[PDB]
Amino acid sequence: PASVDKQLAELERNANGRLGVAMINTGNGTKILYRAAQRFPFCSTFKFMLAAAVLDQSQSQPNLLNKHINYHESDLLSYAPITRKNLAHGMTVSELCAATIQYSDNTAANLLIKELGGLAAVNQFARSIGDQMFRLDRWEPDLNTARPNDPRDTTTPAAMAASMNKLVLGDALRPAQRSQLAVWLKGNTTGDATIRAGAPTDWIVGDKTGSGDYGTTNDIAVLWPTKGAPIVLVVYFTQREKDAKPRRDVLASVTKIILSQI
Ligand SMILES: *C(=O)[C@@H]([C@@H]1N=C(C(=O)O)[C@@H](S[C@@H]2CN[C@H](C(=O)Nc3cccc(C(=O)O)c3)C2)[C@@H]1C)[C@@H](C)O
Repeated sequence: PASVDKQLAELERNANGRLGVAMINTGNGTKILYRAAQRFPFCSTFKFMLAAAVLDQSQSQPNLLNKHINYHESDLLSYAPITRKNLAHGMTVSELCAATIQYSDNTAANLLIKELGGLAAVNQFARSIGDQMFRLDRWEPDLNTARPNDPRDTTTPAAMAASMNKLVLGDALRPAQRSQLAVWLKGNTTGDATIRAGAPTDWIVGDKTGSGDYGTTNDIAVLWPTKGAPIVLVVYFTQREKDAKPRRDVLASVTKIILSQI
């Protein structure tokens, strides 16, 4: 809608950035799409796809979520608050999934990628749910360089929204697993300043944040409104200079703007 577009372009233009938006309203099937077929560096938002891949594996492997991983010091990375907390005792795969979603723990992500059988297992999972755009090229934290015109570690807003729709709200997973994935998202701790900040206080938000160089500022969410069906919102944003500061307020403004239309 022209009203959305103008608001989005001014926001985007005013912040000297490139913004990508896909919103799917699962109530009526209406979508709002802005640069939605263009690639953007996903940064930590990939962890959503990773947790889903693990849930997919657990469908054939019923001990998987409860498998205890005794990781070591050398697995610990600069950003690993939960895996650090639990070093002495280790963590289950389930706990690793919750920590990578809700605290964006990088050790937890790398441990789960290894559990799945490597980077290509995550991509093949994305292919298996019909996501042709998602590409994971590097482990954490290298995947967050977000360099101009570098297609490594990118997806499109449309593809990520479609995948979040199918996994959380659709039939890509079995019921126990899709329910678990929604519970993890709803317990996210990193998302207050982004899509959550832009949605009514009486709504429930389940989201995965990501950020990185070039002031990249990303958030992907399912929104549970006070009336009607759930809504999927993906927002990717990146800026001119390598050391740009993230613009979390831009994401909240996008959300405000989009939710006005529905
Ligand atoms: C993925 O986006 C990111 C994971 N997940 C995050 C998140 O969702 O909150 C981040 S970034 C967040 C905003 N700025 C800081 C940050 O950049 N911390 C940071 C980054 C790199 C290394 C280290 C470290 O060496 O300790 C810390 C928190 C969280 C790091 C990517 C970039 O890993």
